[PDB]
Amino acid sequence: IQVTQSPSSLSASIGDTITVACEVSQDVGWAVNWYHQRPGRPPYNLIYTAHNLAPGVASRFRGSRVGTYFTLTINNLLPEDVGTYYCQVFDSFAPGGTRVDLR
Amino acid sequence: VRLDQSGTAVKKPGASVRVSCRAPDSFTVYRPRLSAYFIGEFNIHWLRQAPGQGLEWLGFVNIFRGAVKYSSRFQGRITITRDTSSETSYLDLGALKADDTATYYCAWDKNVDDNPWRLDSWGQGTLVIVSS
Amino acid sequence: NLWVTVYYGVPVWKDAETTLFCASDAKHNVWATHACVPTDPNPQEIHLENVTEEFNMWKNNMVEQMHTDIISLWDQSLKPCVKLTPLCVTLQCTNVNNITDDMRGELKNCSFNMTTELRDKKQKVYSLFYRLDVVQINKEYRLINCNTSAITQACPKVSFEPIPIHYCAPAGFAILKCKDKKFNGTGPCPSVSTVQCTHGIKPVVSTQLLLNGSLAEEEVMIRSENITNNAKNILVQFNTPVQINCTRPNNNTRKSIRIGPGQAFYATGDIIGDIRQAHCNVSKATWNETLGKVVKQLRKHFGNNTIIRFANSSGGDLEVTTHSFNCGGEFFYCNTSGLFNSTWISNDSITLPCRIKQIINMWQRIGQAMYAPPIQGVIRCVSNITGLILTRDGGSTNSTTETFRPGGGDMRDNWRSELYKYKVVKIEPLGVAPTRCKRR
Amino acid sequence: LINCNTSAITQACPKVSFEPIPIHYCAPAGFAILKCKDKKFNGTGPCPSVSTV
Amino acid sequence: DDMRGELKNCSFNMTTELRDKKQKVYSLFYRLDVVQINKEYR
Amino acid sequence: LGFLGAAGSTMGAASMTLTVQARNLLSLKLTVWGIKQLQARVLAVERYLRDQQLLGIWGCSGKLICCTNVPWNSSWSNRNLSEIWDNMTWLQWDKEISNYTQIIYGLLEESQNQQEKNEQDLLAL
Amino acid sequence: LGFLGAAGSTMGAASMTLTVQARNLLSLKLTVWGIKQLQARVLAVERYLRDQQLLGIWGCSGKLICCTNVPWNSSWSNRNLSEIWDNMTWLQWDKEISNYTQIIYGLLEESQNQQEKNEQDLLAL
Amino acid sequence: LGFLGAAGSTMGAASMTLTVQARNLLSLKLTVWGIKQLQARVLAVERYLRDQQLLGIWGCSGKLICCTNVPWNSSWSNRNLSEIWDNMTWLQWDKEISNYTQIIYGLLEESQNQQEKNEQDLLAL
Ligand SMILES: *[C@@H]1O[C@H](CO)[C@@H](O[C@@H]2O[C@H](CO)[C@@H](O[C@@H]3O[C@H](CO)[C@@H](O)[C@H](O[C@H]4O[C@H](CO)[C@@H](O)[C@H](O)[C@@H]4O)[C@@H]3O)[C@H](O)[C@H]2NC(C)=O)[C@H](O)[C@H]1NC(C)=O
Ligand SMILES: *[C@@H]1O[C@H](CO)[C@@H](O[C@@H]2O[C@H](CO)[C@@H](O[C@@H]3O[C@H](CO)[C@@H](O)[C@H](O)[C@@H]3O)[C@H](O)[C@H]2NC(C)=O)[C@H](O)[C@H]1NC(C)=O
Ligand SMILES: *[C@@H]1O[C@H](CO)[C@@H](O[C@@H]2O[C@H](CO)[C@@H](O[C@@H]3O[C@H](CO)[C@@H](O)[C@H](O)[C@@H]3O)[C@H](O)[C@H]2NC(C)=O)[C@H](O)[C@H]1NC(C)=O
Ligand SMILES: *[C@@H]1O[C@H](CO)[C@@H](O[C@@H]2O[C@H](CO)[C@@H](O[C@@H]3O[C@H](CO)[C@@H](O)[C@H](O)[C@@H]3O)[C@H](O)[C@H]2NC(C)=O)[C@H](O)[C@H]1NC(C)=O
Ligand SMILES: *[C@@H]1O[C@H](CO)[C@@H](O[C@@H]2O[C@H](CO)[C@@H](O)[C@H](O)[C@H]2NC(C)=O)[C@H](O)[C@H]1NC(C)=O
Ligand SMILES: *[C@@H]1O[C@H](CO)[C@@H](O[C@@H]2O[C@H](CO)[C@@H](O)[C@H](O)[C@H]2NC(C)=O)[C@H](O)[C@H]1NC(C)=O
Ligand SMILES: *[C@@H]1O[C@H](CO)[C@@H](O[C@@H]2O[C@H](CO)[C@@H](O)[C@H](O)[C@H]2NC(C)=O)[C@H](O)[C@H]1NC(C)=O
Ligand SMILES: *[C@@H]1O[C@H](CO)[C@@H](O[C@@H]2O[C@H](CO)[C@@H](O)[C@H](O)[C@H]2NC(C)=O)[C@H](O)[C@H]1NC(C)=O
Ligand SMILES: *[C@@H]1O[C@H](CO)[C@@H](O[C@@H]2O[C@H](CO)[C@@H](O)[C@H](O)[C@H]2NC(C)=O)[C@H](O)[C@H]1NC(C)=O
Ligand SMILES: *[C@@H]1O[C@H](CO)[C@@H](O[C@@H]2O[C@H](CO)[C@@H](O)[C@H](O)[C@H]2NC(C)=O)[C@H](O)[C@H]1NC(C)=O
Ligand SMILES: *[C@@H]1O[C@H](CO)[C@@H](O[C@@H]2O[C@H](CO)[C@@H](O)[C@H](O)[C@H]2NC(C)=O)[C@H](O)[C@H]1NC(C)=O
Ligand SMILES: *[C@@H]1O[C@H](CO)[C@@H](O[C@@H]2O[C@H](CO)[C@@H](O)[C@H](O)[C@H]2NC(C)=O)[C@H](O)[C@H]1NC(C)=O
Ligand SMILES: *[C@@H]1O[C@H](CO)[C@@H](O[C@@H]2O[C@H](CO)[C@@H](O)[C@H](O)[C@H]2NC(C)=O)[C@H](O)[C@H]1NC(C)=O
Ligand SMILES: *[C@@H]1O[C@H](CO)[C@@H](O)[C@H](O)[C@H]1NC(C)=O
Ligand SMILES: *[C@@H]1O[C@H](CO)[C@@H](O)[C@H](O)[C@H]1NC(C)=O
Ligand SMILES: *[C@@H]1O[C@H](CO)[C@@H](O)[C@H](O)[C@H]1NC(C)=O
Repeated sequence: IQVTQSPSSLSASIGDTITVACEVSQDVGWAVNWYHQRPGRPPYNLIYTAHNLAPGVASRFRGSRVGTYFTLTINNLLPEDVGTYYCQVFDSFAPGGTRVDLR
Repeated sequence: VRLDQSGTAVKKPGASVRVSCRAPDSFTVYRPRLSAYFIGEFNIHWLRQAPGQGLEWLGFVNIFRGAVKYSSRFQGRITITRDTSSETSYLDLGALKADDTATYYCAWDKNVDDNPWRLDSWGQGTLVIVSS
Repeated sequence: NLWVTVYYGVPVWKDAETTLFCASDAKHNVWATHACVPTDPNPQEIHLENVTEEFNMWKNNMVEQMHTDIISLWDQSLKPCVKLTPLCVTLQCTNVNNITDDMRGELKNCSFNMTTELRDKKQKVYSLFYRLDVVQINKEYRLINCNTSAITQACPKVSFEPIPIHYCAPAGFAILKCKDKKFNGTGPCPSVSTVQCTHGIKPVVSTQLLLNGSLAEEEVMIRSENITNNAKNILVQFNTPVQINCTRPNNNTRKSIRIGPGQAFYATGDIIGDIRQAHCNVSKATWNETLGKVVKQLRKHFGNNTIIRFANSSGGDLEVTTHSFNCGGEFFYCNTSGLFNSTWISNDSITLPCRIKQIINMWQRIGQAMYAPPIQGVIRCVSNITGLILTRDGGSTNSTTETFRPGGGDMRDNWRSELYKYKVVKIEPLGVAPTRCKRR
Repeated sequence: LINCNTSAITQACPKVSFEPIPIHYCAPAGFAILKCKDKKFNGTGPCPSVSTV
Repeated sequence: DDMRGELKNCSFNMTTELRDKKQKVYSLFYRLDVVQINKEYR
Repeated sequence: LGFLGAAGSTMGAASMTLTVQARNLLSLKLTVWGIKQLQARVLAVERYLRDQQLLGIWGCSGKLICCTNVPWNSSWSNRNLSEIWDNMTWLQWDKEISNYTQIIYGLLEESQNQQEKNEQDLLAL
Repeated sequence: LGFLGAAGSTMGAASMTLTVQARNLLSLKLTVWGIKQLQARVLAVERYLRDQQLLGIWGCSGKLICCTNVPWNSSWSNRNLSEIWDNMTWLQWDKEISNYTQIIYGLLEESQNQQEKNEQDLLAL
Repeated sequence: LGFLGAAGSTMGAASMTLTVQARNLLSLKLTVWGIKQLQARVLAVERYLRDQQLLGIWGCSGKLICCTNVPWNSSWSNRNLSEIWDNMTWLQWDKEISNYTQIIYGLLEESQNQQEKNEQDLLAL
């Protein structure tokens, strides 16, 4: 199965909200996971099963489905969040990833 | 679960490399029914990240009976095993190419029925570099 | 104007957790069937018309409960058995002697020292050990489990054969059986009938293939969780059995030696006659027919254009990469590579080499390890291959060929096939309804 | 020792008494014990003098 | 000065994995956990 | 018929075969099988007793079907009698009124206690 | 008298002392004695519950002697009433009708169910 | 209110809210906790069942409040009715009757049985 993730990159201020989405080519229920990686650091889990929150992270992160369109919303951006984001489903991984950075 | 990986490795093309991922005090799980410790059903995945590229899933090992499953692209050259006595997992990559250099991560999966392919704990990462 | 009335014994049920008890039909067996309540000669079986109920083989708790059960009986049968710690001694082993080229180096003639019935003396005792049970430190070897876990010998009077056991819910609970012959894993089952309790369930112990067990009715069926999920396994259920004959063509005499006061240990005596290799046979034509039926029923979830290839396991422990099972109180690990070689595209028998192990650690327990005692005489068993535990292999989007391989290990997947058509439910005999009456 | 070549001799605890203390057997609720009060009662057969307990 | 003899470095000959050879093995014990009979303690 | 025979049937048939499916609500060392069986039997007895006590509170003990004194508030359900008793199965009705069960049970309990008190006071004459 | 005192007596004598012997129907670690006692207690409770439920289904719960509405088919026993009530003992009478016992239970259950349905229908108006 | 809410209150308040505590009379390996809990549950069921036995023998099954047909012998308590029902809580009443329970219990059952017999003899006509 193929996963298409958008946008390739985006930029935002401090405290604003952003959204990052990806579409999977099939029906996968809610089996989508969200990963963030700071530069030079090992990626850690934030959203599992596309609507649950991993322990030990802020509650400003959210994720949801609309049909087969999975999205992640960020509110009140704190600029430690600069890094990369990926969505995984099953064995496939989203190519490239989406990099978020301050203005 | 705290995950300790191996060190940075440099290997010439055509050789073989091995990366060790240790997850202490986490292979065994209590079974309150029988009241004894059984080897868990957890999974250990192996991912790689090329310089400036998204992660790629190599394969994973269910450590119960050591069952494995590899990505078909790497099939025939990657072996994945586990040692329950020392609570570690070994990746053995054979006949590396110039593009094989990357940061290799070992990841832990609780293998819960509801959430599929959830990798919670991640190793510090290893630098596998191939050059002539 | 309306009023409320209560009704007792109203046909309402809700899915719920519940402890179930065994019940068999009337020798100490590793499954304590002698403690099972005897079953009635004619189990009650009631059809249910116009009844549609959801089913979920994967969320079923019956499989988990019965797995916990089987574990409990297995441990309990080992508690009153002879401890085998004094075996962890240095073994002076030599190679064994009228042996074919296949079994070269797979049998070791090991002599060593044992504590006798008394203690001031020790005895020199020789025995035969399979190569998979010993590891080098004539040469000095030691048992495979000496630096990890302890060894307890199964008492050589417990029949390891799977005697069918019916799981039965207590009063106030019911079992619903899905009579729909075309029923996949989950979903509604229009043809559902209640029963007092389950049919004959054989707790057959196997990893790669399903032995004996229960067949389908109409045609071979492929049941699984998300077939998109490479991780999730693929249960297969055949419409006709594949008769497999597995045997160990060695005489394999047994020698009972004494290692402690009262406690005795049974070792492998010198084999009388030629030492061949234990093997299994399956009919080539029948196997080809079964595989063709499987691929035809399997193309439905992937498309006719897709190619399907069966390959031997990709690796793991001896008990998963090979076909591991139990026959006549002995353990077999069969190579089974010759059983997966097809490349399906839109009288002869298939011999399978097998190896024998005695240090068994099924359901890996930190600290325990069964030592299977040797069995006198040549041993042979005919079984029905009924299902396969297949696993997919994740492939590229451009690639159009899917590769299936045998899997297993997780015995819950093995056991779900025998309980896929059963659901435990709780009867709620209390209801309220509006009528026009008014109590005086 | 005699049984060491066939058995696993275990010592009875010292303070536990072997003397047979009289005991009573009682059936649970919903059951009765019928005692043959007759003094000429041989092995089997009817007992014309039955008392419950 | 508060650990004068409180901790004892005690070595013995516990058997190795296989029950035939002895291996010299050291450990630490608290003085309240040993009794005299370097010297011999049990 | 038999146990749960009228499960798919409408109200009319089910409301006449209560006894056949109420008859089977109730039918040695410390081994795993033994302890499982003992716990199962005790659980069945406990469930039966809970149901019987609930029946006894509403003053309908010993009766398969009994009438009561509180009316059917349309808030619980607005469906008319005819289609209720000739159109839907028991399971559907239970799923329709499941989340309203506690308050109606309390209503029956209070009404039965009040009726008993009033009957005692009247009998005092 | 006391428990089982009049067992060998007549129907006439025994049919008036039901209570004295019906009253006595209900009257640690995991050792052998403990598990045996627990099993015995739960078995007695289960047996009594079975009997009480069998009383309840025929609408006689809480009644020592209840009257029914099912005719006595003479095929079971054609003996005269006075004969069986003035000469026999209860054991003999039970032995006589042992094989005719499930049928009468079924007839009683159906009769009580029909009577209850008729009572509800009458109480509707 | 709640469980045992009117425990200290007077007769009248308690005699109006019985069912709040009537409904709360009824609410795995072989470890210490398992056997302890199993014994607790079996004992609770047995106690409730003995209570049900005593209620059923008095012909008041399923009724929180039932009346009898035996005189209140003044030898037990010859006190004015109004002061009993307006002064003393149930606890003190029990502490003043506890010596005299068994006899009255027996009287009850006997009367009940006799009544039943008489009723049967009336209904045979
Ligand atoms: C699927 O089901 C079939 C049908 O039951 C089953 O085949 C059976 O396998 C067992 C396994 O050995 C056979 O049992 C043997 O039968 C021979 C002939 O009667 C006996 O001589 C053997 O006796 C040995 O075992 C005894 C156990 O107490 C010892 O006391 C004795 O000394 C011998 O050592 C042994 O009982 C059996 O004959 C067949 N057939 C039938 C009809 O049972 C097959 O094994 C099943 N598939 C599995 C389990 O994978
Ligand atoms: C108990 O004893 C056994 C046997 O001694 C131990 O298994 C052995 O563990 C060693 C650990 O170094 C393995 O050596 C390794 O071999 C691989 C090749 O497979 C090699 O590439 C490595 O560099 C390393 O040398 C050895 O293979 C292995 N043998 C077997 C049969 O398992 C086991 O670890 C011990 N358990 C303990 C100490 O808890
Ligand atoms: C494994 O090796 C042992 C060690 O020999 C074999 O056990 C038996 O050992 C005894 C004494 O060592 C042998 O006795 C001698 O046999 C020779 C030839 O038969 C005879 O000339 C002597 O007088 C003496 O009796 C005995 O032979 C030997 N057993 C056999 C069957 O030869 C054991 O057999 C070996 N295991 C095998 C070969 O599978
Ligand atoms: C454990 O030790 C006892 C004591 O020696 C063994 O019992 C003895 O067994 C031997 C051989 O089985 C018997 O010898 C025979 O005696 C008869 C006379 O009764 C003689 O005619 C025969 O030629 C033969 O020598 C011996 O009688 C017997 N003793 C008793 C008291 O029964 C027992 O077999 C040993 N158990 C083991 C080794 O498992
Ligand atoms: C794939 O697997 C997921 C595992 O959760 C299935 O998703 C569940 O489906 C059931 C329907 O039986 C729903 O009740 C759950 O809410 C779903 N949960 C989640 C997390 O998705 C899904 O149905 C399977 N099939 C497909 C095509 O996705
Ligand atoms: C098993 O059969 C049931 C019955 O049709 C399937 O349930 C429906 O299947 C269709 C076609 O796949 C879907 O469009 C529906 O959405 C399913 N129902 C629900 C409630 O989701 C079920 O999918 C079948 N299982 C498999 C693995 O094919
Ligand atoms: C396997 O070994 C046993 C034991 O020797 C053989 O059984 C003996 O066979 C011979 C003749 O072949 C008889 O004289 C003996 O009476 C048999 N019993 C014993 C105890 O010796 C058996 O024939 C061998 N072969 C098999 C079972 O195929
Ligand atoms: C499995 O099949 C093989 C080959 O068809 C059998 O091996 C032959 O067995 C016969 C009889 O035992 C011997 O005479 C032959 O020498 C064996 N080899 C060959 C090449 O024919 C084997 O016996 C079969 N085993 C079972 C259990 O069916
Ligand atoms: C496995 O064993 C069975 C039973 O011994 C064999 O079935 C026999 O096969 C021969 C030749 O095909 C027939 O003549 C017999 O009538 C069969 N007997 C029975 C009882 O079926 C079978 O051939 C063996 N091999 C395989 C691969 O099944
Ligand atoms: C599955 O079949 C393949 C067939 O190639 C086996 O691969 C060979 O196994 C032998 C066994 O020693 C090795 O010597 C070869 O080097 C292997 N070939 C390759 C390309 O790796 C494989 O072992 C089989 N798997 C099993 C039996 O579990
Ligand atoms: C399982 O069986 C296969 C095939 O019988 C074995 O693969 C053979 O391995 C040898 C030695 O490496 C090669 O010479 C053969 O060419 C291989 N055959 C095939 C078809 O590839 C394999 O080694 C066996 N594995 C085990 C563990 O027994
Ligand atoms: C293997 O499969 C065959 C299929 O025929 C089984 O034989 C049937 O068994 C069922 C139940 O025991 C009977 O109702 C049928 O009458 C049998 N048919 C025939 C033709 O025998 C057999 O029991 C299975 N198990 C084995 C052989 O161990
Ligand atoms: C405890 O005792 C007091 C006084 O003895 C009770 O108070 C009575 O409350 C009722 C309810 O309004 C009044 O009608 C009475 O007049 C009060 N008593 C007096 C003497 O005035 C009280 O109800 C008792 N119970 C509790 C739970 O407090
Ligand atoms: C089954 O038989 C057909 C007949 O030609 C053959 O093409 C196919 O390869 C066979 N499959 C096997 C032997 O797995
Ligand atoms: C099933 O529904 C049909 C609807 O026409 C009805 O006639 C039939 O009686 C129902 N089945 C049962 C067993 O009542
Ligand atoms: C026993 O038989 C005698 C004989 O007449 C009778 O008087 C008596 O009532 C019977 N029953 C008992 C309990 O004595």
